[PDB]
Amino acid sequence: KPIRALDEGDIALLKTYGQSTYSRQIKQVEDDIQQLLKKINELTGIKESDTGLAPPALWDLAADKQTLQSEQPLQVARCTKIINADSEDPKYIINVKQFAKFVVDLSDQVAPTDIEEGMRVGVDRNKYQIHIPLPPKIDPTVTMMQVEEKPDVTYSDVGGCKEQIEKLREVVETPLLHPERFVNLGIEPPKGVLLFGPPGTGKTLCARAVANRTDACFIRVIGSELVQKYVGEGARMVRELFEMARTKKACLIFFDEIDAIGGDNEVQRTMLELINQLDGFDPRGNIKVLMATNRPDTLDPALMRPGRLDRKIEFSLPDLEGRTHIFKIHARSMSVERDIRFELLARLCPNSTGAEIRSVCTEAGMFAIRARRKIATEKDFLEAVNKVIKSTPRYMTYN
Amino acid sequence: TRSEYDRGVNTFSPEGRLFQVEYAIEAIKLGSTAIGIQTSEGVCLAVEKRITSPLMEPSSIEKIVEIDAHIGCAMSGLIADAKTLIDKARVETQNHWFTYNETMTVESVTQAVSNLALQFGEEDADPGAMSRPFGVALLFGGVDEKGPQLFHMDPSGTFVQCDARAIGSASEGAQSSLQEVYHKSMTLKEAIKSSLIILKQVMEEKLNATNIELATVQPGQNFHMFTKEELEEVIKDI
Amino acid sequence: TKGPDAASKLPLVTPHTQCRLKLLKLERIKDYLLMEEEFIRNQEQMKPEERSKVDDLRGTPMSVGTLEEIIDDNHAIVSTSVGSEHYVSILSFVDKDLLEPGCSVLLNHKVHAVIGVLMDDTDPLVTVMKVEKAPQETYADIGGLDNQIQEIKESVELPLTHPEYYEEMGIKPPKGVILYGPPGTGKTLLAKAVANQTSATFLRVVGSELIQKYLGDGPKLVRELFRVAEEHAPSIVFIDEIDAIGTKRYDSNSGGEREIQRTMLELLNQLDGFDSRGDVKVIMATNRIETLDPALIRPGRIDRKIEFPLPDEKTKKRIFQIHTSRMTLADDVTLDDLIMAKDDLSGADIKAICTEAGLMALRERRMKVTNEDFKKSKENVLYKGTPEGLYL
Amino acid sequence: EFPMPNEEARARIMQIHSRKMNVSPDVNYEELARCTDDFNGAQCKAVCVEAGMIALRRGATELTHEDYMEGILEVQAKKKANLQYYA
Amino acid sequence: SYDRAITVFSPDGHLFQVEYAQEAVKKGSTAVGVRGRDIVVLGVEKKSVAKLQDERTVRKICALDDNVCMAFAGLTADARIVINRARVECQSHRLTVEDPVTVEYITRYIASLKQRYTQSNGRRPFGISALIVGFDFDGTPRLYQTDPSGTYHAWKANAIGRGAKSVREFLEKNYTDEAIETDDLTIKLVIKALLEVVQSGGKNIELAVMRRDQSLKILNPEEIEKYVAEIEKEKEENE
Amino acid sequence: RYDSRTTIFSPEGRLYQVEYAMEAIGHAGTCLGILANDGVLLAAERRNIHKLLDEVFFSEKIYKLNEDMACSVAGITSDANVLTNELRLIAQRYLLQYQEPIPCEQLVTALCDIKQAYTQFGGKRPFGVSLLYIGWDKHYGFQLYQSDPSGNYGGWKATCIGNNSAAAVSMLKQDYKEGEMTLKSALALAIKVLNKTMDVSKLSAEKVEIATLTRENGKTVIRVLKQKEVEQLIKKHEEEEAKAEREK
Ligand SMILES: Nc1ncnc2c1ncn2[C@@H]1O[C@H](COP(=O)(O)OP(=O)(O)OP(=O)(O)O)[C@@H](O)[C@H]1O
Ligand SMILES: Nc1ncnc2c1ncn2[C@@H]1O[C@H](COP(=O)(O)OP(=O)(O)O)[C@@H](O)[C@H]1O
Ligand SMILES: [Mg+2]
Repeated sequence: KPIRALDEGDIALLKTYGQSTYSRQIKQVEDDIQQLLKKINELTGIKESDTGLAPPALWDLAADKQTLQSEQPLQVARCTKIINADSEDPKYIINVKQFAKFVVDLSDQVAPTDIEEGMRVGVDRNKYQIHIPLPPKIDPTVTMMQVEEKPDVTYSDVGGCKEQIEKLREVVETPLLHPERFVNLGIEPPKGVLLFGPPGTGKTLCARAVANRTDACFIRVIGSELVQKYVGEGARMVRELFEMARTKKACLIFFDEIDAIGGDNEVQRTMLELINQLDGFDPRGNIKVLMATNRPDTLDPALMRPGRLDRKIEFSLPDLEGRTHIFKIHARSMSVERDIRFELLARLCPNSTGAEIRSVCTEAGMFAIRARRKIATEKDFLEAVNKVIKSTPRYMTYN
Repeated sequence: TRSEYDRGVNTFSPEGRLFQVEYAIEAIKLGSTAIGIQTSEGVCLAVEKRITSPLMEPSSIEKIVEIDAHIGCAMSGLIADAKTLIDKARVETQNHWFTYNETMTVESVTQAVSNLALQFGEEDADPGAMSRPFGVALLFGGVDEKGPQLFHMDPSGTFVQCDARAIGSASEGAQSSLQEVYHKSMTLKEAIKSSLIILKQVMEEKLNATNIELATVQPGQNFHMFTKEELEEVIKDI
Repeated sequence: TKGPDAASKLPLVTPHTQCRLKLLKLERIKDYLLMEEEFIRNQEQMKPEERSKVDDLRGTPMSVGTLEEIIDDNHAIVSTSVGSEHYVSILSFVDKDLLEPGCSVLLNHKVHAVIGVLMDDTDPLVTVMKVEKAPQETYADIGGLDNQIQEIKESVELPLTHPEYYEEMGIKPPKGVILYGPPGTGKTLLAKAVANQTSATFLRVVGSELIQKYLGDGPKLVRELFRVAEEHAPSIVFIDEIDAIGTKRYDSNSGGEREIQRTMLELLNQLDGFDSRGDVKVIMATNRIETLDPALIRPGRIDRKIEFPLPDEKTKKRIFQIHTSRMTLADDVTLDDLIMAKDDLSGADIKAICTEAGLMALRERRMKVTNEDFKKSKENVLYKGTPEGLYL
Repeated sequence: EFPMPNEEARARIMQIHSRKMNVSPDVNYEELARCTDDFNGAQCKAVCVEAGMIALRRGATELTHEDYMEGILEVQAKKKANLQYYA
Repeated sequence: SYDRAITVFSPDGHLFQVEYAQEAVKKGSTAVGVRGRDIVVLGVEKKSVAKLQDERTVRKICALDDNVCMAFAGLTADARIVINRARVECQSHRLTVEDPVTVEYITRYIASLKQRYTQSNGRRPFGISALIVGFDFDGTPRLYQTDPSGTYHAWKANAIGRGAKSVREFLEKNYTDEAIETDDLTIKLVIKALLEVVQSGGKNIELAVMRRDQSLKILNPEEIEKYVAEIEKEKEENE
Repeated sequence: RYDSRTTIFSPEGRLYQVEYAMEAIGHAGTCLGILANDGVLLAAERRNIHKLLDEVFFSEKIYKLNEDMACSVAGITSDANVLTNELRLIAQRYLLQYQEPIPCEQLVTALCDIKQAYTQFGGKRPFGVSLLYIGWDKHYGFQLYQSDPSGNYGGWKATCIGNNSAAAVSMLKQDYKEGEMTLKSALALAIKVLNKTMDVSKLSAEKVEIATLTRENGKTVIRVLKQKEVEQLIKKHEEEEAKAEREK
């Protein structure tokens, strides 16, 4: 049966034949609706942006004219090798962002002492001479460097990592709390430890707990930050943060997600600067560094060499007692019943990380919300662990 | 790289561990909890049914089976592997009753069953036998000339006298509870109450008639599996 | 911050049966549109020093740059769109409190001193990435997926509407949700339905759209998108086809792969940037969930994972009812033989079956689809297992 | 060729890695050396480090050789398996 | 890895080959068996023969002995082999003990055979699941389900093959004590369970019924239409 | 992957080696058989006759198994010979034990059990051979069964296996009038199928192998169509086709 193309007569008949009497009117009205909407959107338009003009009470217009005429604009550049200035070769390599690199002299305003390698130099636009160093002035409350003084989490909050928390206690407390014992045992206090374990194990939380116990401020540094836009002057970032830590009292330096940094030119500058701030800075200081990443090998081989990071604490997935302790800790902040079998939930989620446990508790809360109940039940936790964990076979051949 | 030592039971790890036997051990954690307690008045066995469907006939699920009138069994692991183990246990008990015309002790029962086990790595399997470790843990209880006796059998073939042992998906928690709730002169009735308490505390579902099979062996009576009404009587107290 | 600029959302006409009531409702909407246009035009018609001097001081033209640092109240570090950045001054009339690293400062063409700030800079890409006309699809147009719709409403709607339960229970609202499943299951349709019913700003993103040729343009585009989402709060960001950039992280060698990794690390960082209590949620869809990075789907980043299984028999018949709800079917069409046939029919496959059946009906010079037309259509649209005989 | 430290080479390594700790003459490096069979170099450094660590663990009890003994026991094998099915 | 080895435990203690063989049943065809007070029924979904296949030799329900029947799902050839072995063992057991084989014994034999076929390399597991039905010589209704793993279980009314989960839920929601009061009620139950998945009715359905020791006759294609007509009559009666 | 020895199971449950044994039959010569009211026939294609084959033979594809049994082969030649020898062995063993010609169902089940045993266990490659058994019995008169490398089988009235078997069986089922075909109509249908399924405008009698089984006067006679007979049949079909096309 060959298909027959719809003839013009068939097209005409099929269009009209059986149709609503109102169909023509409906189609016309709908098209007019679209045209009218387009017309409204055309005739509203031109929304005023109203740029950031302050009230006229603050305009010293003459002064702005004078600063426009006088004050020169300086491009921002990254400095490089000093090329042995020593008043005989006052020249430096400066990389003016994407524009280019140049070799430039100083300005009468600046001095050689405050200009070195690596900081932000404000070069002019004609001769490109460095006219003012601009330290990044980072002190970053707009981003990472947690700078939390006394983290809310405590020794009770961390659960399961008892061996881990004990090893951490030793290393970052026994020198910190009892320096005399290490002094009279004839050994330099532990220079640092690399807290390695599968992600989500809670190593960060355990570190913050000991920080709260030590009453020493906890500094957490991310790596992706200085992999992304804020690259380059990261050496000056760590310089200033270590400096303020020296100004600060007993401290606790903690590098998480440092795998990104360890795994490299400006990055290499960052770790040789921290070499200068760890080996060059006396190992007797109270700015103990707490290294922590899942990768135990991606760290640069020159980092864990003796006279530097000295031991390694191996965090592992929490056990049954650990899992039930984490469950109780996370459920304390939830509206649940008092007879929840948290040992049962810990059993039902073997080889489950702490993050998985908090997600299970969150899903239990959502399940309780689903039935519009103000209190989560054990059935909700069972369904939550059925959903999160496991992302007939185990019921018909095993028994 | 543990994978090269993973494959096969005849391979030694650098740490000397039998990884396939360890996996058979861990395969017990996929079986329903079984609890057995040793008392001077006898031994009680309590298990978790884990009923898949209310339509299923409960009598088919055999967590507790009778090897002999004087001995009881509790199981946790693969149903098939157990079935073979239980058949061998019964056959060996009847072999002892034939040759020596005496009731063979539960220690010798678990010895023979372990003899059938731990035979995965052996050349006597040419006519046909297990080339892999048995993946079922055995809880043997009964009364013999040494009074009541309870023995737990390890999939590797290891057996130990246990005053109170719990096997299954919840061996750790139930064992931890039995660690502090067990007492030497504990009576059989309070022992059964304690066992049901632990099972209720550790069960995923609520305690009823169809979630537990209960067995008991005392020097006077023979092997007794608690019927429905006896289960209701023992479960109303808890 | 200014509230959510949602879509237009013209009122829905309920009958849709080409009857008088549809005419009444459509004519009412047209009437209101006419009285709106009359008012806007007539009010356009009816009724008609320092600012000019400050415009003179600004000069002509004025370049647009992004503020990055502020050293003092009269100096800052702006960056032109090219990529170069300068140590420039801030003139007095520039309202200072609006200056915040990441804004869009207005720079003088010569000596690029800051002469103003632009509240709305949104580049054409992020501007078109914002939904203006809500899609006509609705939850009524979705057959089945009751659990999926329920989860998405719990995730991106319940915190938006009355959220007191979330902090009553003490659990955080689910920051971000990802949809996965075989192609054509309803992942994009369920996002259209969300956009139709939303009360927040909806930002549709292709995923592959974020990648840009010029260096630093990708992360800048992602940053601008999420900055708009936050500034447009509450808002919903729908990054469809996340696997376009969500693939497994691997060490990069070429510059382009480095830029791709930079764009995704920026997206991940900015997903971490806002708090879950914030009213900006992300929605991502993909077919190859297994090929995603096991860090974008971390429980601390995207807790929820809504599965979209191939529709079952009752969902299949629901979808068939939905897509045949506008057909003039006969009384003979059973529609049960088709949902019987154990196949991998999806929502897209069912819709195509309906369209093909309509085309068969047209092929017979009839406008009433019959069972035979559906029968031939199912075979026609189904393309491409176990040999017959092995498995009885 | 770098051979495995034999016995006195083991003693020498132990000695060298222990001169910066206030270790008393009460210790006996030769006994530790004859208890360092199969040990190779850096293992002895780990022995010294762990001996100091438990010397702290005993309560900062400086002047001890029993710490060197326990350190010789643990080293890399400090984790104790507690593995079942082994008689 | 740990999947391509029948006698290798996975790190999580799974014999993945056995589970794959078990899952191979789900690719078969639905077969539901229900036992009643005096009847046991075997409902299977019959594949529609296109134009030439002889339905006489596409046997899905087969009788091991005069007192036992079974329906399989998952692999025709393995099914045929296990059927032949099961009838050989039934005859051998009647030779050894002279009394007819109880359903439990033949089910145990089938399970043990499949088990011994899944305990060594070079022996692929029997990728079928069997629904053993029949009456013991004392006259009791027993139904058994055998798994490719080599285990067996007692079910009052179970379903195997594809869509077996849906039929399982149907039976859970519809198996009542009064639903098996009469043979016709059990037939209605099993037909409804089948139509839950095979909605066409009429054809694509094969039933075998066993009353008390009559040498079961499979419902021939003259009253299956009559029984489905009665089912439809009741279906319009209550609605 | 899971494409190792046949005693393996894919996670989805497929027996990939068995599947490859299935799909391998598509490389074999096309053979078909049709059930008529008062006779059965086997039509097979001689895919390999180059120039210098002796044709010292009774039939290559068709193999007679018993005074009531005949079958056509499609697969590897070695497995073909082994399976045919086993077929003769089991048929004669049944004849010796029971003093009665073996039923088609029983013999087919025996061979299929052997084939399943060759894929059930042992680490042995399954027989990559598909068969088409033709025979008669008092139990069901004339029967046609199509075997399978997996060890399955089915009772058919019209079936084609080999290359282009799908199209051949599709058109055959489109053009089969069950219960109303004699031997002549079945022969014409088989010739038309071989014409439409083989890669020749005018197929020759040499490339065609036809054997007919017919029960008459108490005994069943299995005869292969002689060269003159098959030539007459194909010429009758080509003049029928010429009449059909000139009428159109
Ligand atoms: N549950 C459903 N009910 C009704 N229609 C549906 C359903 N699921 C899918 N469809 C139909 O399928 C069409 C395509 O679906 P959609 O765009 O949501 O696919 P998708 O899963 O996002 O696919 P992809 O990931 O391959 O791009 C929709 O236009 C809709 O008509
Ligand atoms: N031992 C523990 N006790 C309590 N909470 C834990 C523990 N381990 C992990 N968590 C939970 O994990 C979450 C954060 O994990 P995090 O410390 O970032 O993992 P990582 O080990 O990668 O640093 C917190 O919400 C915390 O409550
Ligand atoms: Mg899509």
